[PDB]
Amino acid sequence: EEMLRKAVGKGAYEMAYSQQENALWLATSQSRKLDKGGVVYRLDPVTLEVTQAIHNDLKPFGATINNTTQTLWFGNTVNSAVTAIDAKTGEVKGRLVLDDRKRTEEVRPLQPRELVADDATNTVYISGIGKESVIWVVDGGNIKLKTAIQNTGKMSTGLALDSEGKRLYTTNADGELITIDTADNKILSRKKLLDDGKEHFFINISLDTARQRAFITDSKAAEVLVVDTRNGNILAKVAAPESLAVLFNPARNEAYVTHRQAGKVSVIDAKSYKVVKTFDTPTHPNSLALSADGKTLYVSVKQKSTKQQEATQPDDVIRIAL
Amino acid sequence: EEMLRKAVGKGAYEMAYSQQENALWLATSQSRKLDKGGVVYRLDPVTLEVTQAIHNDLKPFGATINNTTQTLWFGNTVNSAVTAIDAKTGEVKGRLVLDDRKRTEEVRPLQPRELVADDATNTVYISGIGKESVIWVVDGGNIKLKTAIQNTGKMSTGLALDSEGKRLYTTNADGELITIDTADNKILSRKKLLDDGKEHFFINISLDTARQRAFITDSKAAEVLVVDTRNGNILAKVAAPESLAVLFNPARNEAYVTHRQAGKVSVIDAKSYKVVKTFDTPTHPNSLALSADGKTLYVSVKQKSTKQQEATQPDDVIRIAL
DNA sequence: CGGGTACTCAG
DNA sequence: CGGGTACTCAG
Repeated sequence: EEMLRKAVGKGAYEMAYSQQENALWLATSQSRKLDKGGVVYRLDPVTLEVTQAIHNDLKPFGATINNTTQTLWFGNTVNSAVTAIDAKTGEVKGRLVLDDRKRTEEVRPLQPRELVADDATNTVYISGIGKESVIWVVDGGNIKLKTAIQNTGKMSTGLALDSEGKRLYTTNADGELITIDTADNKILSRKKLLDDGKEHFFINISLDTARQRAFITDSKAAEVLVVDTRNGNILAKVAAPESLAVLFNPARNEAYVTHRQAGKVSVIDAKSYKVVKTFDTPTHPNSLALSADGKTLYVSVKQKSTKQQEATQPDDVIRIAL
Repeated sequence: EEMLRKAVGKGAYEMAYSQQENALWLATSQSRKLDKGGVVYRLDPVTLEVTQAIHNDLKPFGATINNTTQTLWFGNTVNSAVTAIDAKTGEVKGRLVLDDRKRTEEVRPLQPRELVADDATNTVYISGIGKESVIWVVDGGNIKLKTAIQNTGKMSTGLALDSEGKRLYTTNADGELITIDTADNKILSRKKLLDDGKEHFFINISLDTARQRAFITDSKAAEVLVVDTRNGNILAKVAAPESLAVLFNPARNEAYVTHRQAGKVSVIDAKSYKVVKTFDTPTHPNSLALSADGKTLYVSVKQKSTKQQEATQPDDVIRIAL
């Protein structure tokens, strides 16, 4: 039983793991006022040492990997764009702006948040957030846009994919869960999960296609929801601090959840729907990543850092031996 | 017709003029994060050149002069204390703490705001502000406290004196005007000047004993009030920006008023009760002072300066040829 | 996207 | 004294 916490860089965010390359990648936006653009770090799965540092014109935040084409996709939040990088060589394949509009007092260009790649059809799904969000469907072949699934709602940040079942889910700040047919990119349905009049922001969603379950986090409630991907019925409400990121682990039938303010990572037993362990990870745990065999959990951890009183220390990645 | 604006120091506040010494004194608290204590500057009445700089252990804010004893009295706001300085030599005679309690989560030691000296009886009246203000009556002879007129109200900042009529007035944040017999230091009455349900903060009050009038400023209304010192009847409501400091000028039967945000100084004609002229004085005019013959007006002017983003420039004193 | 941090001789 | 500034990969 080990826990290795190692420093990597400033502005740590999401990661992506690759069995083929036997590597983990970390997206970092670097220093906010001192750096222009950012860096995607290739880290050793065991020692967490940086084995490669990829410099990017645009700051990378969200990440995902297409295991078939061994291509990493990074969301460039502050530049409303997405980046493609070849995992094998670390070369920037190219970028595609998802919203060129200029920020004014009457316009908020949508910004990418989460990314999911359908290995089977080499498609990249990107959630574009704003007052009225969307879901850009990008072609991983030429890096050009195919279409923009409209009306996903307010701050529709969450995004999960069932490649085989051709179902693409997304959660939002309207307390909705939205199911989408990937075959025609059309919304099949949307249900308001809870109805206790309270405010709910379902930031993220991870799937367990095997049982057609979906683990959804809440940033405004102290409970992670487990939903039936077929009818949106609540299958369980796990008690935990307000959640952020969530990742389901088929190999151990359990889900990990990051609690930003709490500075904790929760281990939910997907059989009993009970928090069986809590990893203490201050200051602000951010994203999660799993080794191909689901034996190792990777957590990115951000330093306390106001955007007026920036952190002088680099963020860390915590490798946990599950 | 001239207007001379000259730099003096950081943290400018109140002034005091002396016919005998033919000088103006400016109280400055100096730099907020860089300086401990402050400086009282002796300035030439014409050129505004600093002819003497008095260093003080405690930062001076409010000021007043006892023309009989040629003694300057300075309120040390942040140290709940008052300072006596000999105008002739510039020597610090001594200090008297007006509230030694220590700042905690349940205690706000009262802080001196305004000061007035009764030349006839060598007494110094000091308004001590807080949730429930008071008025310290200090003995200008030994610098020891005589008593503390209690219950002046919430933020009873204003303070004026009719030495001959043994009447001491004070205004507060409860919209009250309070009359006090200096003979027994007892409150004779208190009236809520306006009754329009609106919030009123009568920050300052200057008197025209000759006609038993009182010019009172309002920091929450765009109108300076003129009151009858005998019955608190509104004698006039002059239209002007929200006011701060106010000074009546017997010699020209007019009153000057400082409008902090407005960056203006208003000249109110005390015969017609009309603003007959407005001196443009940005950024933040603070206090007023008059030459013994009421021919010259002196305004202290503070630079824009947040207490997190301090001003790099020193404040100015504007000498106006009325 | 639309309203809570610390300030204060400010009101 | 007791509630409005600018932040934002935050919720």
